[PDB]
Amino acid sequence: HLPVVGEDYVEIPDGRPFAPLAGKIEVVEIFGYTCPHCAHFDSKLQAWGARQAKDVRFTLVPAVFGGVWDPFARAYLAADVLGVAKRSHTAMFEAIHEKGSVPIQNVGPDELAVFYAGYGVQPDRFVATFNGPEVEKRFQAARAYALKVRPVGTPTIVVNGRYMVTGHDFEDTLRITDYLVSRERAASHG
Repeated sequence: HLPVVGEDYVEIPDGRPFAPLAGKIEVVEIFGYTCPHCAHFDSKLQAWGARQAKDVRFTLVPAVFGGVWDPFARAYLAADVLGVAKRSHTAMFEAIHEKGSVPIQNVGPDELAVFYAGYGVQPDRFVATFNGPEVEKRFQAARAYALKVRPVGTPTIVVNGRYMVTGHDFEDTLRITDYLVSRERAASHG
């Protein structure tokens, strides 16, 4: 069936995209590294991302959900600022969920710096970035976006800051996203 509001997605009141659209259809995944669903979804999601037309802006937004989520949100953002998020993303999920080489509980900048040291990031630079203003800015933006979006858990797909997918499984999630992306695209033609 075609996705139905309240079953397959919900509309975010006064929703605003994570970044200005500028002709684009924004598809955000709110994820956490600590989330095993996110870990499991990522390969399917990345493949989907690579399949999209150029008018799709696919953006990861880490879940700033408090507790254990926050260090990893900050980890992601620091990695991204440092240009090593994309190359380390799967590895970070694997480190947490498969290898157990990065702990969820009480993880800090020194476990994280060691991790990113593997991607050519100087540990002092990792720490400076992790503790720094650019990351804090992005962290607040991610937090604000989660407050606006109001996801229940992760992964959560959000189209144009307006439609939050509520899929039953990864494939359904992507199918509903496809529907919403196509619908935004059609809406752009008038």
